[PDB]
Amino acid sequence: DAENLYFQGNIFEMLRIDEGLRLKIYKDTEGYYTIGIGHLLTKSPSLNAAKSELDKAIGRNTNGVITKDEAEKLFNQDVDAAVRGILRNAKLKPVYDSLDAVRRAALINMVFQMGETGVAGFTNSLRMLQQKRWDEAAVNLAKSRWYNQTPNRAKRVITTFRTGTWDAYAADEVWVVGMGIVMSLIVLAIVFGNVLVITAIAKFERLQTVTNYFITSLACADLVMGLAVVPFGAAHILTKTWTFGNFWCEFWTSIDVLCVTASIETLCVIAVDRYFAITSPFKYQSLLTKNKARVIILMVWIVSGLTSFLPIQMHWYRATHQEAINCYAEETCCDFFTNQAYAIASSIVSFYVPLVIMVFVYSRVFQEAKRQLQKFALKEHKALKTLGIIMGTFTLCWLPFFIVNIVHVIQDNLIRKEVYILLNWIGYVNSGFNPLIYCRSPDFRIAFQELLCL
Ligand SMILES: CC(C)N[C@@H]1CCc2c(ccc(O)c2O)[C@H]1O
Ligand code: NA
Repeated sequence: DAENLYFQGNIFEMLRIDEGLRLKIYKDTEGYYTIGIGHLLTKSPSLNAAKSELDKAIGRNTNGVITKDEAEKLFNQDVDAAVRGILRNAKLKPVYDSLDAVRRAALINMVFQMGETGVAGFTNSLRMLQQKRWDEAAVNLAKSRWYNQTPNRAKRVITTFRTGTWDAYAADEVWVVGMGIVMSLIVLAIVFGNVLVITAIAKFERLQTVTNYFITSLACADLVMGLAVVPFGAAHILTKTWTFGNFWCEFWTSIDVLCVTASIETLCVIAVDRYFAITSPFKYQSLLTKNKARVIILMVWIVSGLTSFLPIQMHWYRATHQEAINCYAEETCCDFFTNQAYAIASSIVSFYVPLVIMVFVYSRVFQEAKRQLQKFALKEHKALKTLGIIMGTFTLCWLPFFIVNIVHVIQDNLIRKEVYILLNWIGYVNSGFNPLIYCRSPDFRIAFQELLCL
C-alpha cells in the first residue's frame, strides 16, 4: 500500500467519470429518471413516481434534489449492492474471483449500470473473461445493446477489460493539471498586463489623456478580475468545493458582477470616446474635461455596484428552486443560481446595452469616414482590421456567455453547468486581452519599453 498520490485505481473513481455527480433528478441517455451518481430511481415515466422512490430511499422530502453528502451515500450503496449481486449470482461469482483487481472494477461497473440479472446474460462474454480471453470478449462485448446505447462508456469499460489497466480513465487526470496550469497562465497574464497599464499612466505625463483615463478604469476592473475574481474561481473549480464560507461566496459573486459590468461598460465608454475624438476632434476637447470624464467613470462604477453588490448582498438575485435553496444553505456550495429577473436585467446592464452602443458607434465611425472631403487605399483596410479585432475579440469572449446567461433561465436543463462555466471563463480572458488591444499607442509602446528594460 502506502499510495496517496492522485488517481488511485478503484471502482469509485471509475464510476464518477462514467456517471458524473448531479444533485437534481435527470433523465439518463435512455430517458430513465436518475439522480446522484448513476442512481436509477424508477422505470415509471412520471416524475412524481421518481420523487416517491427518492424520498423513501433518502428518508426525507427531497423535492427531487439531494445534497452532495446524500449522493455519496447512495453511490456507495449502489456500489456495495452491485458487488453483493455479483457474489449472489451463479454466472458472476466464478468470473468475479477469476478476475484481477482492475478487471473486477470493470465487472462491477457493468453490474452497477445493469443489475446482477442483466450482466449475467452475457453468457459468452463472461465465458471468455473466465478463460482470460480479453481481446475476444472485447470484440464480443462491442456487439451488444449495451455498447450501442452508451458507446463512450462501453468503449472505456471494454478497454479496461481488454488491456487490464486504467488507460481508458487515467487520461482523465492529465486534463486536471492541464486545466490548472492554464488557469495559472490566465491569472498571471491579467495581473501582469493590467498592472503594467495602470503603472504606465500613473507615472508618465505623456499618457495622462482623457482617453487613457477610461483606459485606466478598464485596467482597474481587469486587474481586480485577475487578483480577486479569477483566483477564487480557479480554487473553486479545482477543489470542487468552496472553502471560504457562505458570506465570502456571495461577495466573491458580488465582486465578479462588479468587475464584468464595469469592464464592459468601460469598453462601451471607450468606443464612444474615440467616436467623438475621431469625428469631432475639436469639440471633443472643449466639452470633455478631465473632471467630466471622472464623473463618467463614477457613473460606470455606480451603475456597476448597483447592478452587482446591491442585488446580491440583499439576496434579491437568489433563485427559489430546491437546488438553489440547498446551495444557499451549504457552506461548501458556491454554485451560481439566479432568478430570471436578475439573469436578464444584469445581461442588459452588463453586456447588451454596451454591445448595442458599441456596434453602433464603431460602425458609424466607418460610415462617416466615407463622407469626408475625399481611393481604395491601404490604410482603410488597416483601420478596418483594427476595429475588427476591437469588436471581434470583445464579441467572441463575452457574447457566447451572455447568450447562454439568458437561455439557462428560459428553458432549464438546456445549458449544461459545464458549458456555462467555460463560456464564463472564456469571458474572463477578455481582461487579459484588453491591454493588448487598447494600449498599442506609440506613447504606451514606449512606456512599456522603459518600464521593463530600463
Ligand atoms: C457568478 C460568477 C462566478 N459568474 C458570473 C455569473 C453571471 C454574470 C457574470 C458576469 C456579469 C453578469 O452580469 C452576470 O450576470 C459572470 O461572471
Ligand atoms: Na452558499
